[PDB]
Amino acid sequence: MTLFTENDLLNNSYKSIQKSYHFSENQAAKNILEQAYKNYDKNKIYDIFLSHSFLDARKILGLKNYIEGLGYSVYVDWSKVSKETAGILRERMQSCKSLFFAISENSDHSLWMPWELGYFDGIKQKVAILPVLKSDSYNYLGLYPYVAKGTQEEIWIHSSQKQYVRFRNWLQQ
Amino acid sequence: MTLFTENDLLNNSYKSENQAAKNILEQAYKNYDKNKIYDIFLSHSFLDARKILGLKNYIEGLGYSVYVDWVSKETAGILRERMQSCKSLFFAISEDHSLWMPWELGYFDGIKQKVAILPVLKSSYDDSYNGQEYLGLYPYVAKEEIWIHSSQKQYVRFRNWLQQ
Repeated sequence: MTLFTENDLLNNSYKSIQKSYHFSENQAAKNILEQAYKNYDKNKIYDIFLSHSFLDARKILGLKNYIEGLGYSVYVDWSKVSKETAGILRERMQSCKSLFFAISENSDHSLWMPWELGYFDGIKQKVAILPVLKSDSYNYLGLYPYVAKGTQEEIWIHSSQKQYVRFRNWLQQ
Repeated sequence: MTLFTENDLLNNSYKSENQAAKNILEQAYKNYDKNKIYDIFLSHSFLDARKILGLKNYIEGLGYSVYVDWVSKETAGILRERMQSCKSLFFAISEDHSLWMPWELGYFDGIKQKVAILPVLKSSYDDSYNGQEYLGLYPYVAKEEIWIHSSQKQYVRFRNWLQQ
């Protein structure tokens, strides 16, 4: 098994956005993710609430595309700490079965990160950290298990490199 | 109605050296009742052991149970375990913030949905607290009865707040 690459996510972005210019490629992916925010369905039951540290909007998109092409629902968390946006996060985290917080080597933490990781642990108890390496063992980012990749690929939840289980079986526990 | 002043805590501490307050709070931690439903989980940042025990005695003096807090997977299991025994979480902070504070507020928000902030100012003459970032995310505590404030003019008794 292996972990996600910044190469993997950026190439997956070009499955839905153009490969012209960094400025345009950026502006494009932000429109898809804003659209997904406006298209959140209160009556849907999403598999993964996808939260992230600061990442390229292209890389967020390519991560959303990668997980959906694997057969899972993804709501992408899309700026300060308000009573108002705390309410939106509650309603939309309750709409999800699990939470992945993605981190890159350039950004391990975020302003909202520990509150969401704490809140979703309280309501659904299924929280996993998503490591995004630049190039199966990853050691608050050590408080929860981590996500890895496995004729078709699958998502694996790791208490360690030794202890893995299918995401489908990890939700059922 | 006023906010808790640091002198108020140091006063109620005299009833019971910070190393002396540590041993009392350590005994209070060591003597944790599994079958008891505490009223308040007291979480605290930037308050010495003396000012903590003073806050504990003041709350218990008004008649409310208090279990006082005291980075690893093992400890987060104790936090979850002890937090589940309380009805509400009071977070006490003095006039930088702890790395654990947003997590605890959020977790207790998920399991019991009753989180309040307890500012410890050096002097308070009003029932008003405008806190920023996470300290403005939940209602705050003011003080005899403990009152919970969604806003300055929006106040409700602590016993009402629990049943509500």
